[PDB]
Amino acid sequence: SDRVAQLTIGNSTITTQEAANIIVGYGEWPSYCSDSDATAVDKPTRPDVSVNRFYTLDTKLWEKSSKGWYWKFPDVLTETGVFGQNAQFHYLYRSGFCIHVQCNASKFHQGALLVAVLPEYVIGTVAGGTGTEDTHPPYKQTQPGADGFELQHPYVLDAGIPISQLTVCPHQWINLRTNNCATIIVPYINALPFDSALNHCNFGLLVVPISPLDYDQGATPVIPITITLAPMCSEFAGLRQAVTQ
Amino acid sequence: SDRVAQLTIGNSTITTQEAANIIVGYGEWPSYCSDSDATAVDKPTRPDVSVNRFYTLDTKLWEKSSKGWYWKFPDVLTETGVFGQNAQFHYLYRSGFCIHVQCNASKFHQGALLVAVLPEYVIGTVAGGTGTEDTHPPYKQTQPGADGFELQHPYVLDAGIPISQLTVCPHQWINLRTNNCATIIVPYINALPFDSALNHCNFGLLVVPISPLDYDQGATPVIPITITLAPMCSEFAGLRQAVTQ
Amino acid sequence: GDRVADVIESSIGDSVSRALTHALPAPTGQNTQVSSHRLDTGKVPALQAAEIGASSNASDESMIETRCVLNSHSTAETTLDSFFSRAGLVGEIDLPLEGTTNPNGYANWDIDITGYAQMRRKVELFTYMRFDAEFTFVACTPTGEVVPQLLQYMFVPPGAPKPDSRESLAWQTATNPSVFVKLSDPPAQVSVPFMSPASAYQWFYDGYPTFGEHKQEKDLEYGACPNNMMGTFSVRTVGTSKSKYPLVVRIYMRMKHVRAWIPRPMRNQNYLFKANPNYAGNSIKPTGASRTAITTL
Amino acid sequence: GDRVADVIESSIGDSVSRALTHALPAPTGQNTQVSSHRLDTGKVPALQAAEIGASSNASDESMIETRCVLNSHSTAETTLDSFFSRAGLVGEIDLPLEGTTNPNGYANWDIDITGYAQMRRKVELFTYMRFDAEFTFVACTPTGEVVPQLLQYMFVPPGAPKPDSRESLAWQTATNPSVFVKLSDPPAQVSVPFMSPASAYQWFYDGYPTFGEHKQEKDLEYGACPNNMMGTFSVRTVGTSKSKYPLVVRIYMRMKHVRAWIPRPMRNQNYLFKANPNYAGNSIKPTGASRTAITTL
Amino acid sequence: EIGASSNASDESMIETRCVLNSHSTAETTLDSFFSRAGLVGEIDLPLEG
Amino acid sequence: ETILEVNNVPTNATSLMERLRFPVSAQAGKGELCAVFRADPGRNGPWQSTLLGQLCGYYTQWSGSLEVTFMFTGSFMATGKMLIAYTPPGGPLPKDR
Amino acid sequence: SIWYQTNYVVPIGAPNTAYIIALAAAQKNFTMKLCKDASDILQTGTIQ
Ligand SMILES: CCO/N=C/c1ccc(OCC[C@@H](C)CCN2CCN(c3ccnc(C(N)=O)c3)C2=O)cc1
Ligand SMILES: CCO/N=C/c1ccc(OCC[C@@H](C)CCN2CCN(c3ccnc(C(N)=O)c3)C2=O)cc1
Repeated sequence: SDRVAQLTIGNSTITTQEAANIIVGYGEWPSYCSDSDATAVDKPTRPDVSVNRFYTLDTKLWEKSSKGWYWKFPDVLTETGVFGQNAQFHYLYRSGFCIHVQCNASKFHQGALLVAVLPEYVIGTVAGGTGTEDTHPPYKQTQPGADGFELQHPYVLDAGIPISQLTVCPHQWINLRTNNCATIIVPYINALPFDSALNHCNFGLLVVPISPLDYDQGATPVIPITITLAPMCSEFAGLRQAVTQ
Repeated sequence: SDRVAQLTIGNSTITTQEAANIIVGYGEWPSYCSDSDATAVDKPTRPDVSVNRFYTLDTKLWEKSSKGWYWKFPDVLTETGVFGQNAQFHYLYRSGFCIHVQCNASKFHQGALLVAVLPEYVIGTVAGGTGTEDTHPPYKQTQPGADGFELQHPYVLDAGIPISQLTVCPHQWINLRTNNCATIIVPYINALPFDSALNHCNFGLLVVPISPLDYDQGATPVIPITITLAPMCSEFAGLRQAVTQ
Repeated sequence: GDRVADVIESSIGDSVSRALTHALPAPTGQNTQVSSHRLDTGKVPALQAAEIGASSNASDESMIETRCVLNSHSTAETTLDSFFSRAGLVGEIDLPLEGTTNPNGYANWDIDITGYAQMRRKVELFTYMRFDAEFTFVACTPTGEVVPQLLQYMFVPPGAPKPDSRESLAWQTATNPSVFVKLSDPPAQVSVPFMSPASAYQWFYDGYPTFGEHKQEKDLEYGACPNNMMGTFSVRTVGTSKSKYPLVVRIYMRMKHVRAWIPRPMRNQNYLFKANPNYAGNSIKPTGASRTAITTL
Repeated sequence: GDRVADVIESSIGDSVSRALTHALPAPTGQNTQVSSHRLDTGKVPALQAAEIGASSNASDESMIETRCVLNSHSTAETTLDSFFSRAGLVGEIDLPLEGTTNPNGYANWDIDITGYAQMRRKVELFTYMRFDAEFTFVACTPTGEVVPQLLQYMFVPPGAPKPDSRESLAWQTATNPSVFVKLSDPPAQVSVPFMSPASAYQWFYDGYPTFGEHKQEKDLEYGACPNNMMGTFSVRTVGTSKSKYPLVVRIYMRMKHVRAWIPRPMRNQNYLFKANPNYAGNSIKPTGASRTAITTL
Repeated sequence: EIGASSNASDESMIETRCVLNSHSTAETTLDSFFSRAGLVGEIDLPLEG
Repeated sequence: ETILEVNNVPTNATSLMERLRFPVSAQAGKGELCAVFRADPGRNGPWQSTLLGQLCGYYTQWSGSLEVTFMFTGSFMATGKMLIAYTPPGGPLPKDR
Repeated sequence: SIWYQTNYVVPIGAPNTAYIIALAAAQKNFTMKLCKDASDILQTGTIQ
């Protein structure tokens, strides 16, 4: 009655019989931009069902040695379905997100994944190792797309900050002996009412194993982690030709 | 006060200082599908401003010998802007259209163009000339796209029917000494509430010179005919992956 | 709930199609009113602007001095039912003894009324039509002789098994409707409802029935609309042994309870095939008669 | 107007962000209530499910037998203004006589407070901040001596001409705000408003400032947000002739009227550069101290 | 030609939304623009000149 | 409204006045390009000729809609139809109409 | 960007080239903030 759940939006429905409730980032549901917060004057377009639906974008394999991965929003969807087209044809974009991370195993497997959302997740480099070289991360690392990217130094989140304090952000855990999914609802987070879906990534989704995956020889060794997400209250403005970046 | 006009829809505006009123096909404005005429159960998407706007798709040159051209709807827009994307991602589509044909000249040029809309404009072939061969028109002739297609035998509209009776269809004339444009508003015409934007062309737009273009040596000889059109009340349903045909 | 203004004030979703015109009763031709000489400036009924796309609004009253005429001429005979509800030939089926066509004592006819010009040209004046119909079946030998033979007509809707012989199991007709009649009996006659999956039949379909690449070898499907394919009409002589007589079945159709939409130009070139508007390119003829000069009758 | 039902009943356009939580006054630490032994089934405060993502709701009262304690300890000193409204060093500007840096008697400093660890680490606890600020300017020679010298500080906003010399025309300061003060006078001090084009400054921007291909040679712009670039702070000795004294200007900032959003993990690796969070990859150190065994202090 | 500036507004050229604009006009008053001290004169009193 | 120097290319004294106007003429009907310019009001370019651009220079930030009115000074017998477009940020200079 | 929608047409006797003058200004929702000095200083040496 808190373990079972159904998430229906658009022409897609998700089910889970081993949930752990739902998290609503910073305690507030997504919403459309009010006429007093807005600034751009053109009438926005709100596609609704064609873009506010669940998209399953990627599957990673959880291994005994995995370090963790991250994805950037809205980067992950800029080239998928109708949402992508609208993000490409419009200068302005804004929306919320419902993130559903899936990972099931057996009552004999163990391990725990920390699933968290970190706004304005700026990536840092190791500065040439000695820290005397001012290097910068490449586009494929700041905006990895749907395939995401693997963390090199999870302890410091590849940005000189302690992952041990990541729980100060909207998060959930996937502890195999307890639940097989994590659901986080995120409102639009920015210092502006609208912004570019291409140049700016509002937040990053981190999925990091804190307690290593383990099991005995003979049990299914392939344990996938699938990422499904849905935009909420998508709004677009500033129409012109399509642009990919 | 009937000669001047402004058509604003979406982020586009059209002006004309030499109009001849506006025609509303079969006397009725476009409208969304009612809950009693509808049959498909999924909630439709109505993009609004991002697709119901003016699109300028093509320019043809009117010559002293021109025979006439035609375009198919919604074929002309299936690969343009956000409208195209929605037509591709959805099985079901329905909409109306505002057609604005432009052609200006000088008070010393002459000629008259018949601009008409013919629903279910099926094309026929000359049957091998002798009429003993049951040939059929090719895809590029039934659905010519934005470039349109030139009529081979305008007198019979390339379909064994008299162009002299085409005026029984919503139409206007561009008589150079009078007006420099034609504006026709068309509601959705079909025996079904929704249909495929790719397999079915609801109507055809014909632009045929009935009184030949003429002028004296020295006057601008290049007289373009430009086609601008805007969808009205666009609705889409039956979402899945994009398909071009 | 709704809170931003553009959403509250939008017309998105209006299902009421606004109509600029409305029907008025007109059981008789309009009357003519008395009129006198008018010598005014500003008023000019005779001058029009055909470019607009509308027909002239000028009337007798304003062009010449008229008298009063009470016109009681009816408009009844030009209603859709008056025009179409007249039985015409739409199909012929031959059941010869020795032949190359149907020498096995049975025949399957795809229900398609576009094989005859008179009826075809009338219905093609409109794009969409919805109607019920009365079908009459006239049978006799090729000389018009009436012979003591029993026939079986069966309506085979799409998906039902088409008889492949005179003794086919499908003739059990446990569900399809069949008519057993003698050539000696009067013509068989039945009523048919509007059977399309669509709100109306359409004599023209500018599209393709399926998706995919429409390459040369599939262009024969351009213009094919299954919504118009109501099925097969099968006929057979009733017996395990061949008939002793050669037969012909003429099919007449009489539409009734007719509704039509979207008028269109009327065919002006001879028809060639059932499925399309193809015309003989080397014989494109004028719509009507011609003359030597524009200044001579 | 709206007529189809799905449109009438849609929530499209709701601008009211529903909030699951609300603030309550809390001027003092919560009190402790009396509690006694509880030996129940069904009730189990001690057991939690951290997977949910929420912190434990268990309290002293339910884990041990407590007494009543009236807690009057204030919560005042942990407000945002209490924490930040304390002047700290954020900039140093050298005006040497013989040097390699600013030997021409003037200097331009890009307003950027991320050059000092103490202040930087505090503001980076939040992602977005909005605030006014009090700026204090302390000048003296490199020994801390006070000399009779007159200086001119000028705020050059983006787009205003940056002085290129001690005698630059831009020092006419007809529109930009300038402060003329002596090293002998007390430290200069002024109030600065919230000047960003955005609703708040942001210490982190996971994006690029422009469109286009973001190739290797432009990666230095990743994370650069113009909304945070308030301009240049220029200083000069006032005279057409070189100063007789070497000078240093220390810039202190005191935030006030502070609002902050989105808390984040606190920096645990030394800082290296102003513009980014780069860290020395070969010196990644634990967040804190370590020990030999988990079973020994 | 009339000598007046266009009266056309956003509302009539494109489909607009409602925007409650609370941007102040205070900083463009004459006093705001001019009431800022600037240099207008220099006077030299040299010893040997 | 003040005159916007769209045609800001001639620089010799005797041709400065030509900056105040740009030309149009009979083409070949291929939807050819007539002119282009950035809309940025406080940026170096055409807007610098306008009083708006100049006053804009005394302020660090601005906000608002802009308007450009085009006056055709051809002869009464000349006709034509032009497409004037505004491409919001992110859209590169349009290659075609 | 400005493009030819149709074409510039003229009869015999009229110039084949004409000019367009562009006038620009701001709408009523336009405001400016944070006073600063202009990028130009119209003076080379001392003004005598
Ligand atoms: C004992 C049992 O007795 N049973 C009798 C019985 C008789 C007649 C029955 O069916 C009558 C259906 C008729 C009216 C529909 C004719 N239509 C509509 C559209 N259409 C059409 C459109 C475009 N193109 C074509 C084309 N051929 O290219 C064709 C037609 O031909 C059924 C049963
Ligand atoms: C006589 C005239 O006296 N005039 C004095 C005077 C003093 C100070 C003034 O300006 C104060 C603006 C300060 C508070 C903003 C500091 N901020 C906000 C965001 N941000 C920032 C964010 C992310 N990354 C970086 C980065 N550098 O990588 C940097 C900042 O540094 C102006 C005028």
